[PDB]
Amino acid sequence: ATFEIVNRCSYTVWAAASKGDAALDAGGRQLNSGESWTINVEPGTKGGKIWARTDCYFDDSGSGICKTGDCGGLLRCKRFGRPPTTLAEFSLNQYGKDYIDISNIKGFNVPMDFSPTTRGCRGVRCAADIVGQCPAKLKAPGGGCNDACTVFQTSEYCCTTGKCGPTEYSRFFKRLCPDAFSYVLDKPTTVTCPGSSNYRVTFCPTA
Repeated sequence: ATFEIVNRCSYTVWAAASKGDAALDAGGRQLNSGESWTINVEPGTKGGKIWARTDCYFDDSGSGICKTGDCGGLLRCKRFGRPPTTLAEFSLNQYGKDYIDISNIKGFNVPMDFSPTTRGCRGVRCAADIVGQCPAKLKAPGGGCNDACTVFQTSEYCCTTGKCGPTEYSRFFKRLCPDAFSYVLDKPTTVTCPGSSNYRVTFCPTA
């Protein structure tokens, strides 16, 4: 499957793409404002994620640090990133269908649109000013708005027992972005697409 990753933000982002135990394609790249990066993701990939990292510094060997979404200090991510990270999530060719969603379960750093470039389904977006409206306790100094599980590490926010409910914090993400997962047991906002669809992930789709 092909994914075109577009940075429409006025600032540079370092895109990342991983399935948790391996990079997807190159795994990461710098995207200046307006740049597009096309990646190929193997059919049948389960649990893939794409996210943006902000305020990165990398040396000649691709080692460094980002203020949001750092994946063990690598430019080319092999693992998932440190919250806060708005996430584009996908599982491809699962019994003839692709499943896509946007998640705020690991917080929010950059607004995003995740849409198919092929026919058969709709896209999802979370483009509200979550960082600007972020509750004081969830604000991340490096930038972004953390989820409550990252901040407080309780069974209720992390849904550790598999029984949790919405919270004051999850309702904040849900009010601003109804089409994104706000907590582990949220009513699914997953979109089913035809198997082998192609997609575009756009950072800052409105601004």
